[PDB]
Amino acid sequence: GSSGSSGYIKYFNDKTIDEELERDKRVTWIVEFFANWSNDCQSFAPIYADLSLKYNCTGLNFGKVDVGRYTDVSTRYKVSTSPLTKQLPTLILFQGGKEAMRRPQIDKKGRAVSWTFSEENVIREFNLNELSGPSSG
Repeated sequence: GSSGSSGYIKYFNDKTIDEELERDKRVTWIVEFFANWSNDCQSFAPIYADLSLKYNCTGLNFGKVDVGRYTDVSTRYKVSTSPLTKQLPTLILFQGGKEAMRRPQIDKKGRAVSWTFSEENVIREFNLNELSGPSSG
C-alpha cells in the first residue's frame, strides 16, 4: 500500500510541465533545471535525492526537467544552458502557479549571482522546513 520508494522523482516534459503545474497550482512544486552535461550537478545528484525523499509527502512535491537537452524549456524559463554561465543547476519555487523565487538570483544586467549550492542553504533560502512543515513528527 504505497510502501517501498527510494530516490524517486517525478519528471516533467516541456509541454506537460505546464498542464501539471496548472492542475496543482495551489500546491507548491519545486523543479530542478539541470543539464545532462552538467558536471557540478553530479555533486547534487545525491543531495537532491535525499531532500526530495524527505519532503516527499502529502503537500510538497519534487520534480526534475533536464534543460541541457530541452532547449524548449530553458528558453521559456530564461535558463541559459551554457557551460560558462551559472544557471545550472537551477532551482525554482512555484506557489499557486507563480514563480515565488529562484536561485541563483539574476542581477539587473542579467548575470547569475555566485551562490553556494548546499542543502543547508537550499532548505534555508527556500525555507523548505517551513513550507512542508517541520521535520519533527
